[PDB]
Amino acid sequence: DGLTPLQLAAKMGKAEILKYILSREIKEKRLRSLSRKFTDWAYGPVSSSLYDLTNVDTTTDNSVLEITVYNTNIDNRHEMLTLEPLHTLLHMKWKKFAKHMFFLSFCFYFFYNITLTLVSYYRPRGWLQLLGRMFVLIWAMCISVKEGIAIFLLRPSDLQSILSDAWFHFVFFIQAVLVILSVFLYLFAYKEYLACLVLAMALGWANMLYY
Amino acid sequence: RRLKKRIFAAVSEGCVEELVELLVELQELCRRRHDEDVPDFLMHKLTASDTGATCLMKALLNINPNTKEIVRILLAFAEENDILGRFINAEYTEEAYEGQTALNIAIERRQGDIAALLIAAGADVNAHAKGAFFNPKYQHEGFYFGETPLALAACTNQPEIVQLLMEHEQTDITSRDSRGNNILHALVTVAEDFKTQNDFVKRMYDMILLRSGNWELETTRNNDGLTPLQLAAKMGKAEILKYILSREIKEKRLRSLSRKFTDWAYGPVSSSLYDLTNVDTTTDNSVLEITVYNTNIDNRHEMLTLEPLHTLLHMKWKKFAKHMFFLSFCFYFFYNITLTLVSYYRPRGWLQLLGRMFVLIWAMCISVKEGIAIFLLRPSDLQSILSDAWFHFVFFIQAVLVILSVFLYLFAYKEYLACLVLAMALGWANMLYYTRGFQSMGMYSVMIQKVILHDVLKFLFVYIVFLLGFGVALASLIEKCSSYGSFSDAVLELFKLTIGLGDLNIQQNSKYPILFLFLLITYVILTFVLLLNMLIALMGETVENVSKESERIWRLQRARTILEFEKMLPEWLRSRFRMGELRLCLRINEVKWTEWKTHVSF
Amino acid sequence: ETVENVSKESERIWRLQRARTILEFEKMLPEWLRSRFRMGELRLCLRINEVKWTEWKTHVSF
Repeated sequence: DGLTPLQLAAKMGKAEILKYILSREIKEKRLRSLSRKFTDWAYGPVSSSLYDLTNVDTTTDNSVLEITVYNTNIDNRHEMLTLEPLHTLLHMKWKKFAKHMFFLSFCFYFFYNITLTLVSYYRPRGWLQLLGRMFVLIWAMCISVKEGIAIFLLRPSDLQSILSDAWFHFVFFIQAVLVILSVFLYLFAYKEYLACLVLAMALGWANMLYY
Repeated sequence: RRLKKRIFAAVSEGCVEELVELLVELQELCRRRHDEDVPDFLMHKLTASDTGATCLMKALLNINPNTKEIVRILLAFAEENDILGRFINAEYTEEAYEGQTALNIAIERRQGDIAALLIAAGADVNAHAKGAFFNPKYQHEGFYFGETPLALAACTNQPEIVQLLMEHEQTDITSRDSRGNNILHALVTVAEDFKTQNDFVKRMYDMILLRSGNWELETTRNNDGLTPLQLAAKMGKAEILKYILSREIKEKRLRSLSRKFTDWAYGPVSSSLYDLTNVDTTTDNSVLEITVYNTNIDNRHEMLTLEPLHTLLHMKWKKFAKHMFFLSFCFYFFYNITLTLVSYYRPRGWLQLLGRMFVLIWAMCISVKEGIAIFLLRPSDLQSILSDAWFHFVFFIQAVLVILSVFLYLFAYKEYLACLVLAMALGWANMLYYTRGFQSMGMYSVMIQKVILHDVLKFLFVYIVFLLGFGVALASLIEKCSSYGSFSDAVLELFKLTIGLGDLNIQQNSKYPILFLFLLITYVILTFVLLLNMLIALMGETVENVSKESERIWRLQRARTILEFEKMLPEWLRSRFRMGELRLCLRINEVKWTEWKTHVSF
Repeated sequence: ETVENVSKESERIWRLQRARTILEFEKMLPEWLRSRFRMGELRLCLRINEVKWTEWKTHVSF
């Protein structure tokens, strides 16, 4: 299956073996390349070290951090993530860019829901609702194609039965296809568009709790 | 360029033949001189240029089990070139590790006999490792020990090296660092507030004070002006505070250092005299004031439950503070009663002025008192913690409300009734603060604060999203002419439906009544069954966490009331100190039955 | 009973949800402007530093 023993312990969830392998420190010479934790200096309680990242980073295709985060059939994932050099890697990758990207996506979804509510409320039962209706249309198209790719990538259909993050992709895709179907029914002659618009508007605020 | 790397690898390897052959090579290099200078060029070739580390320091960072001959012949090589006097006190030059000598690393690397050889060869003990690493901004950014070799040997649990240092003549014990802290402050900052199986720092502080045998170590204020007792009170160190506040030593010539003179004992009944040089509000800054107004600790009740703080708070309570608290409660009760009578029995005169003047003057007094108490609160960080930051705000808001309403009554505007009735509605919710006096009521008045700040605000921050979403989703599809008129009415109907009033009639003026009924049923299932009962379960968890514990917070609220009323008393008629001198020497007596039972039981 | 079983534990699940958010946004970043690797070679050799006060307390306490 193309797995390093480190990756196999990460797949099957073996905390003590992973702790030993991720911090392997041997002092005597001619056994130095086997070690992975070169300690630089120490002064009482403050110490500083160099860890190896041959597998424990997302630079490769399959990797230890990716396996131990996307793994679902174990129950000691926090006990495996709370140890170096996975924890500070997640922390540095958070405070480098991911906080800014999360806040950006949150502001875009907030503006999308605000314009959807204003369009679906201040309706004459034009000249300004197109300015904003195009934005709702293009961000609905973006969200549905993103959720469609993320669902079609979910091939084996077994990870849905576990709680972790299998629901919000479905609800985002359902809201996007609802607002797309409602603007199509508005462009056609049928006046049953109000139900499929108001269901999208009611779901668009229950989407926000994910943020 | 070649030799420096060779001997720096040789001192890390430990091969002594390489050491002596580069020794005689450098000796030939420094007997045939290029006529620049011998000693500083010897130091330049021996030491690194970027960091300042010596071969001695590089040997000491890389301690091998055969380093004794290495350091012996290295100091011998420094002796033959008579460079040892300005060599053994070498130090780093970078700004992070500035001034760190080889003696510090000899002490830190647990090498007692090597450190004894280092101090025997004439090292410097008055060093100050004043780098930015040694005193960082916070705790988890470095290692603080007082940048003194004696203090480092103290905090790193090396009592024989402490004994070797305090017997030496040049080691000035009370020398303060860049922070202004001596060895006792260093031990307090190192000390741990959890009673483990062993605490070396208390025995270290004990033996250091017993070896010094005089009061100048205890009395030296730091740069922030703190006794070590006050520093332990500031940082919250319970065992160190317990040892210092009851220090009892029996043998003579160590008697002035003690603070607990026991008078007599008879079985379990004992009687003692404690000292009150710092543990009283007579000074400006003080231990009791610090350990009560301290906010960033969580063992304040464990620090207050020990003598002579507890009986001092008890005596200061039952002397005057109960009477002053009851007096303030009666005045606030009369103020609220007259405010309610004035704001109720209104003709929409001849008697409401008699009482309206009293409301006006007590409103002025309360607002200027709360304004002084808020303007004294300068740094604006203590508000984020629960303790007593709210009631000053609510008292000031009620006072400015009743003042603004009587001003609007004296003017021509008739919008005064809202700003009067808000003051009247707030004046009774103010009264629950006066339920901190009893025991079975303060634990009911702090639970409102805990539940409001933890659960109800979070639940409303979630629930407002559902309310807005379903309010727009129901007010959108109502065909215009009914009941679900606009957004400012559908949310009223949904709040009535959430609290259990109103109606759920299907016959509405909509285009899709099945969809309208489905949205209403989804809202009732989402909030009436799921969310509100989940809030009830979380509030049950909060009440279970609080009611086992909050006697501590009631005692703390009462102690803050003690110190605030004592500050409110003036210096005139403060004839309520404790005891004449023997140093005020407060007298207590007590019963210790269980320790007496276990001691007589053997 | 369910809320009592969850609220003592679910900090783990919040940390796990945040870590899944990290890796999903890192997958959403393209290879272009992925100049955010860790450290030059010495094998990438990531450098950390830390404070271990309690094990230091128990070790210096003997």
